[PDB]
Amino acid sequence: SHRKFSAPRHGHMGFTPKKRSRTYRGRIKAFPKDDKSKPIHLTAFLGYKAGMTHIVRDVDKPGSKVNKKEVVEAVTIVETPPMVIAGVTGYVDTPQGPRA
Amino acid sequence: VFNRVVQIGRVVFIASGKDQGKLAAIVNVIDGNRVQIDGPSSDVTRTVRNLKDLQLTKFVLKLRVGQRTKGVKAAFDAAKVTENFQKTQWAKKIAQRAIRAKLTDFERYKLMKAKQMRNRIVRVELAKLKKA
Amino acid sequence: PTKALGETLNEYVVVGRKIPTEKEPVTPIWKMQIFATNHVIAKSRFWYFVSMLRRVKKANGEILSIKQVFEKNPGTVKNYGVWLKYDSRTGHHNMYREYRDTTVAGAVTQCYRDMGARHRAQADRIHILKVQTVKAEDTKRAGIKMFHDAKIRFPLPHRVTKRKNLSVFTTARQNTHFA
Amino acid sequence: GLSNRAIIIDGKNHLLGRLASIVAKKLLQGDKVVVLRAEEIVISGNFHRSKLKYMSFLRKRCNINPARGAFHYRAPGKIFWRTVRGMLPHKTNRGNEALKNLRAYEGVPAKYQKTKSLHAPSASRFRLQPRRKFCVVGRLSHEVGWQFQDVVAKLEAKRKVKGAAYFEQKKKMDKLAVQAKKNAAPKIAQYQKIIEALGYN
Amino acid sequence: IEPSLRQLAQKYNCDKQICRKCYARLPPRASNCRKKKCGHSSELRIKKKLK
Amino acid sequence: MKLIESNDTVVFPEGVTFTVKNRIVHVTGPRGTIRKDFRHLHMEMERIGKSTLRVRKWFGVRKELAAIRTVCSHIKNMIKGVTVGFRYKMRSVYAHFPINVTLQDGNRTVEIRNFLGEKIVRRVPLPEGVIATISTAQKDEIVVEGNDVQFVSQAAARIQQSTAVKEKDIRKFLDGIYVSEKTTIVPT
RNA sequence: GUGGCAGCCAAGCGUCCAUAGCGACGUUGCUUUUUGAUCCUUCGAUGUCGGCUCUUCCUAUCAUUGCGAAGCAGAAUUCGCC
RNA sequence: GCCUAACUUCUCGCUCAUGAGACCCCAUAAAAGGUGUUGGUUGAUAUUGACAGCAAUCAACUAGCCCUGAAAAUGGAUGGCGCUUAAGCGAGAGACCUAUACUCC
Repeated sequence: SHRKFSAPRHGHMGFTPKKRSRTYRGRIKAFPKDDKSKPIHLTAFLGYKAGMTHIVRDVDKPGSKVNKKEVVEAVTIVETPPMVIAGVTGYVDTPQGPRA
Repeated sequence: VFNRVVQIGRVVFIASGKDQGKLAAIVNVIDGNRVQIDGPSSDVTRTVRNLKDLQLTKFVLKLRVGQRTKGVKAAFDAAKVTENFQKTQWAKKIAQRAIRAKLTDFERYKLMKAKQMRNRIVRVELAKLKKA
Repeated sequence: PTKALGETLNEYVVVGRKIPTEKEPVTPIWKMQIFATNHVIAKSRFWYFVSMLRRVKKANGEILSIKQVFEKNPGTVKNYGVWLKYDSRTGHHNMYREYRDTTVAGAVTQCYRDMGARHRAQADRIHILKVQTVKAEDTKRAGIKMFHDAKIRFPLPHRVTKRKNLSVFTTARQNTHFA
Repeated sequence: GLSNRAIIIDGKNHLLGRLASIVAKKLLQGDKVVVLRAEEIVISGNFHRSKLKYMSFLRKRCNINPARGAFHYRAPGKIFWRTVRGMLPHKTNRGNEALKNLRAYEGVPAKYQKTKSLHAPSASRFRLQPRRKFCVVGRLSHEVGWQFQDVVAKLEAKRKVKGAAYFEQKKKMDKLAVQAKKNAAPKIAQYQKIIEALGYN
Repeated sequence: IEPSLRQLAQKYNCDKQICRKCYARLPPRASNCRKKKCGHSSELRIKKKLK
Repeated sequence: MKLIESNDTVVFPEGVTFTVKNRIVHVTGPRGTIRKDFRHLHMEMERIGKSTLRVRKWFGVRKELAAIRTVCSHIKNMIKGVTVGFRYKMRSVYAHFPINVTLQDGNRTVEIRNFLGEKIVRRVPLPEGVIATISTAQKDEIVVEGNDVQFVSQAAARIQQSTAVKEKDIRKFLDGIYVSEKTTIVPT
């Protein structure tokens, strides 16, 4: 028998299983597509979530009700001391995926 | 793209079935699958055969529609189709296989010895050529 | 039901007659040309048709003779026209068909196979009214007429050859074109 | 009738089901079978038929827990592997041991890059009527989710280039061998006589 | 708009036939619908002309 | 019924050559060469003579026999394309809004603006071997030119179908760019 | 059977015009979300209405995406398709 | 054909279906349609040159396969895989496999 009144399901089934992360560090599951023309640069970094605060800024959004007005916004500080490059690794394509 | 055709007078080679390995001449075409052939001088009786068992040769006789066995025999002998066919690698391979199938044990031993001696000598010559 | 079993149906000439009685001391003699697998089927079919045509059945009749007919010259190619009547799933129809063969029995066998192929008609639903040899100029079917050419020629385009007595796997390259 | 070595079969221009049944019989009879270039295997009928059949296959998943449901492999090698699995008693020990002897690949791995491959003429796609469409398992896999069509294409191109170079070298060596036989003629005439008499040449 | 251009546009937008089973826009001189969903219906009606 | 043999021939005018082989044709004339692949049909195509190309089918069924004249027509269009080319003239029809047509990207993209007053810009890329031209003399006329009829007509149809009316009956909202004429480049 | 849903012919409606949209007199089907008919399983017991809560599924599609047809000049509306 | 002991055995046709079809009971399908293709029936015209455009053709029927008619709820069933000059549909041929049945011990 159909449910009398419709309602969307609770939660997003694409974020399951709601299990503890396998690792404490975040795993990069995909890197930005590489463009050979641009200068050599790194694609990621590591930092620590220090805390939150709020700032006041002037908004430049033509057509907005806060154009040329000051707004208060919450921000997060991520401390990012310089990293040290300790090694080089490369990946070769194979019929079953890239391989170190 | 196609050179040899199923035409009256075309000499065919029976590839499978009753008279396997013989030559006949197409004297008539019954439908897209069946041809009336008659190899009087190659020990093949005037019969109707499915084209699936036949293979076209390069020889075409100057026959007439439904030429009788006497005329087919005359044309076959005049053209010497058997002799010309015996000169082709098609017939040479058949003859070689016929000899091979009837080798005795002693003949096989003799062939083994001769073949390996020839291969050794040819390999010596090939090494000479390769060095140069 | 009656079936056209057997490669190349045989041809029989069956002669029979109603058994004479006191009121009919002499009775007419009937003859039929039958195409069947063997002479037992030939006799049964003869009685079938004769009982359909005249008021006589196998019980009151007798078979004077039954003789197989062999092609006079199986070394010549002929065009055969077949007039037949058959039953479809809906109604009754008359057909005229044409074949090319060296034997009339072969032509009738071709007719039975063709009727089965093109109309899903079984031998129990087919009556062969007539079979004759037609002249080349008197044929009226394109498939047959297309072979009435003295300069007929054609290749064998896409030949798939089956290996007979040797392993399933090979390194040989298969060729379907033979010029 | 066992083969001493594994049977290496080039899957190109082969009909999926026919080759699968042949290979299944061989596996059951105890041989080890390797299938190369599984992305070149062919399925008769237009591409839409095969694509919709695979879509309906993808629709079969356990409602309770898809992680138990049917596992729909997209790689051509695994598609052929499952086709062969379908023609084995794979739920029994006999079928499982038979299936464990099959290896199906896309492309030609380096291990088999220098070996001759076999064909089954009774499973070739040239037994179909010329006016009949057919689909390529590589294209089907790419359209249903396989992600390595380009990589395999590049690797196959490199392999073909190297093979072409090797074949040119082999033709040169073959011509040298013919010349060597011609040069040796006077010495081998005594053995050539027997060889031709016994009909081997 | 010029009458010639009128004709040019109506040749593509109005001078066509409509299948009475699937509403397919069909050529003017057609005997059957080309769509398999209607089984190539042979009964058609002209695209409703400006009345 | 499988008709034993059915063929049709194409005769090439002077100054044109074909050099067919393996069901691939390489017609060539004053305006360049066109290559066409006909390997999706199993017919034998050969040169019979010096300027005649025969396309033949052995034991073909109705559907296969239907393609002989199709292939012959394609080769004839190849000849026409290499000799006199193809030019499709299209006219802009509008009730109120002039349909502004321009060329960008090295004259490789047709941009349509103000169609029915919409602010969107419609972009149609042109296939290789096809050029476009906005007629300066005849107003509201585009011309698509090239050797290959397939690509020329495909580009013309892309442009024509780009300007389609939505949610308004087309029985009198007749605006758009319509192919008015299909002719040749060289005056025939 | 009853309930629900979908077709076939066209007498008519639709200013004129059988088929835009409908379609009588007739007739062919499909479904098991109605109610009946039966009594096959369960009477050493399958907890028997509704609501609340929560999943998933089907479409015979109300809305939304892409479209075709109008008795489609547009808010609007109707018919049909994926 | 493989599951599965026994042929990818032999002959002739028909069928392409954007999930075709596939074997008594048996595990549903109709009225009505198709200018898909294959055969037939009847009536016409055509070389005193038939239809189309500035050498066969036309019309009406008929019945084989295919197609539309053909919508249901967990994911799912020619038994499954698969099969397309078939491993489908119809007519046939050789051989072969297999009962606690038949013959013999």
